[PDB]
Amino acid sequence: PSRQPIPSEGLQLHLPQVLADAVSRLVLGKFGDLTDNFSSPHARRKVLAGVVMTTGTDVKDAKVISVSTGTKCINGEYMSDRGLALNDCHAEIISRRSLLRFLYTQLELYLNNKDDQKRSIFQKSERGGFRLKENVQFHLYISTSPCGDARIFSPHEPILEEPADRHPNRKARGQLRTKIESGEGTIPVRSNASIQTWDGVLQGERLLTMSCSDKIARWNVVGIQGSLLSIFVEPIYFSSIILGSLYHGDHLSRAMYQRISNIEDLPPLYTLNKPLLSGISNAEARQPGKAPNFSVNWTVGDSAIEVINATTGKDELGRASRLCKHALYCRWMRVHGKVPSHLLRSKITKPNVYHESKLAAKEYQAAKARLFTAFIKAGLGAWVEKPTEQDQFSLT
Amino acid sequence: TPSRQPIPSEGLQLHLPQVLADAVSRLVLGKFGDLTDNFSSPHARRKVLAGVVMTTGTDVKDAKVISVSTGTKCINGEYMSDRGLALNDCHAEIISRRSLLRFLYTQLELYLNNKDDQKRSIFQKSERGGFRLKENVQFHLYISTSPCGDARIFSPHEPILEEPADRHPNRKARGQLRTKIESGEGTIPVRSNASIQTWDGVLQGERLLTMSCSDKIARWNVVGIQGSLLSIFVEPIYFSSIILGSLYHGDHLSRAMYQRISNIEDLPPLYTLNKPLLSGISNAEARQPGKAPNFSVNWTVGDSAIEVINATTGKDELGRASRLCKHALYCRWMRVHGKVPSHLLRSKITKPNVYHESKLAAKEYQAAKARLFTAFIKAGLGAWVEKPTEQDQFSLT
RNA sequence: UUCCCCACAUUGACGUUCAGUC
RNA sequence: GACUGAACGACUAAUGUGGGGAA
Ligand SMILES: O=P(O)(O)O[C@H]1[C@H](OP(=O)(O)O)[C@@H](OP(=O)(O)O)[C@H](OP(=O)(O)O)[C@@H](OP(=O)(O)O)[C@H]1OP(=O)(O)O
Ligand SMILES: O=P(O)(O)O[C@H]1[C@H](OP(=O)(O)O)[C@@H](OP(=O)(O)O)[C@H](OP(=O)(O)O)[C@@H](OP(=O)(O)O)[C@H]1OP(=O)(O)O
Ligand SMILES: [Zn+2]
Ligand SMILES: [Zn+2]
Repeated sequence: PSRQPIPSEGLQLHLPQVLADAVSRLVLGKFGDLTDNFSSPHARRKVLAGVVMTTGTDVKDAKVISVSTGTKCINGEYMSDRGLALNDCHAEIISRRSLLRFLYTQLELYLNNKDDQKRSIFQKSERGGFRLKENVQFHLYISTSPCGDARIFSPHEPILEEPADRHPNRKARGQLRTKIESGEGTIPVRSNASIQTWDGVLQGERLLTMSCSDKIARWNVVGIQGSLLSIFVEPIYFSSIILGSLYHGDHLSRAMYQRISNIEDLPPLYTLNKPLLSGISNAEARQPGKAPNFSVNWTVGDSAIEVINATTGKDELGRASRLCKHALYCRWMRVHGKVPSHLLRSKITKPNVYHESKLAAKEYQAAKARLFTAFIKAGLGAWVEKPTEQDQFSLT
Repeated sequence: TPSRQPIPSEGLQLHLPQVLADAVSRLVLGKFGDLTDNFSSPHARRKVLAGVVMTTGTDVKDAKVISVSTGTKCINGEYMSDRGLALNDCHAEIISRRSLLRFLYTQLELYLNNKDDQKRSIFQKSERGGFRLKENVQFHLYISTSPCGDARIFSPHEPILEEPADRHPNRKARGQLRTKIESGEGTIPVRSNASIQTWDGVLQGERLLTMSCSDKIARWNVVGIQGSLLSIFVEPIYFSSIILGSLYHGDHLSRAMYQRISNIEDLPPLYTLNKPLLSGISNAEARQPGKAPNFSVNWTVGDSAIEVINATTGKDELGRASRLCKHALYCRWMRVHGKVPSHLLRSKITKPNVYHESKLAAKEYQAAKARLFTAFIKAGLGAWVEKPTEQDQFSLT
């Protein structure tokens, strides 16, 4: 009973185990193609993640959208005030950023010519802005349970026998947790007071990054498109979360949504999303050797993968990633001009510095507050953000 | 890196920048060792180390380590003292300056203690009145990392967006005033539309605001390191040098220390915007991530051992007041004020014998303070935050 | 069930050494 | 120098199991 798939909604559109095994095969497969059958230099991974899109029930109408690896976060000294760094390179966190490029691309594809609109996954929304066509779903694959609430208790395979949580009501369950710089495990936020500072970090204060478990729970409320893309499009959710290993149904479902079911007063179109949760039929084996300092990423359409030094947030020659704040902002800005102002979901105008533009997404920003509040009232801690200095930059 | 190179001073150049830096860097750290049974003591665990070195002449070994201190945290708001027994700010460099104040009081006492001792005192009578420094004495500030606040806000693994010298095509003006956040080693900008702190208000739990060291040192580079009370006896003293053991970026530091308020006008006589020598050291400390110790060490030449203060409370572990608190400093000043004949005061002892009122006796210093506050507002850099006026109304014995 | 105490385990940095690539 | 791959040591602050308690 512990390691069994957890169905999603009220009308069931795919077979659970078939999908899980499908997306694990597809992503792990496409990761093979990118690495000349795992023989490549940067093919050594510790954790693998990816996003799969589906257009319909035919499980060969599936497309691998993104593939990524990584287990590390940026060093404190290497934070970039020009937004050129990858602050978090845990596999699944990167696949979401990889997904963002594909969404921007799809927006670009729509506003190119009327003949190309039919090829784009987006369409106009009666409410203003853009929405997905009625049959598009996205699915998250992680080769292992996400760090934090889904993985911290029992980081090892269940021994089945439905070895449910013998102590499900400890204060420590459902707690928000942060990756800590220069230390292992993931730690509660309560016991580590909040509000980070730029200079505080530069001095030696350990950089705190939210756990992947908490980040996805977040994706299950404000959606995966994030603030900037939410100005163009309506909130998008993962339909499924598939784990290639370390699956504990009870733990993952708490961490992914159950713990914030107290959330109220979400803005229109926003909701607490409860995706399909599942392990795969043949769980992945634990990967050999020391864990690599680099984090790989790819998005469908790309000619090559990108290899990032997780320590620094840049590549080997010190170049900014295609996934960093500064690039994503550039894509956003380029599309913002190609989109007519009667077609925006939010018409509030702000200067063109990063933090300020994110603030134009009032509803998304609102949803976030409902989310932070949910965790707090549940006694699960206050969310921890990067120093406010991190997002104060323009496009040169 | 053009970025990691010394910026010579607009003061007196008596030593070579780089020889001097490595000199005071090596001494303070050496003297911090001696105080801690060679770094083996419990209290040798620091995050930040600071110190003051004095020089008497051009020979670069005629130096004396005057003060040594450690600390990265501030008092908790709830724990402030209405009788001035608490140390509101225990940051390494802030603490070094207060210890230096003690060295200043001792040297004044030394002068008016014995006629023979006057030749041993760093002070001399001044023709303009009161006391002034001997014609070659300089003080040098060492900090093991760039001071918190504006001087530290930047990416140390990226080139500088050199401000295009032709009206920022967007908008700019960095250098904004920033405040230490209570229960943290860090800093946040000041609300450009803010409130003012109140005594009963903070004590309940409202944010205590203490200005960042970057903003404090800039203040030292205008009104001097001697503070208000001591300016009644002696003339303004400035650091000739500021040496950094890490996170040194010349253009950033020069900004935070003086360049951002170069718009300063109508300073009183003897007061000026001091532009000291800025420099890093050759073998920089590496960033050591981990907890910042909750305690603050301090020492002043003449002392037998160090004093250790709980930064959160501003007192020591047994709740005894530090030698650096307002009340202690007042005790030293009052001792001197009676030993000094009234024609020799730089301002007339007019006002009553409560702390705040005596600070107002320093008219030229107070004036200097106001021009400084005004420099920051007109520069579009935020308004300075002063503690509620209750902090400073208390008396002695 | 929850917490406490003690013991034993589990899970990103640092240092030492060894092997290679540009 | 940077990156890469194996060994050993020592840190990190949560978390697990057990024994004993407690509500
Ligand atoms: O995918 P991630 O690596 O976790 O990045 C996110 C993302 O920031 P960027 O897209 O700008 O990198 C969030 O932005 P949204 O698009 O979700 O709005 C931002 O959220 P805020 O808007 O709340 O700043 C959050 O940062 P924070 O730590 O401040 O929540 C930050 O995650 P990291 O900073 O942990 O990478
Ligand atoms: O070394 P610091 O901890 O920064 O102390 C200073 C110092 O006060 P004390 O010497 O009495 O401790 C200033 O005094 P002067 O420079 O005038 O001698 C004072 O400024 P004012 O006395 O002019 O108000 C200021 O306090 P404020 O917060 O009011 O600026 C205060 O700084 P802290 O309050 O951070 O100690
Ligand atoms: Zn993770
Ligand atoms: Zn400071």
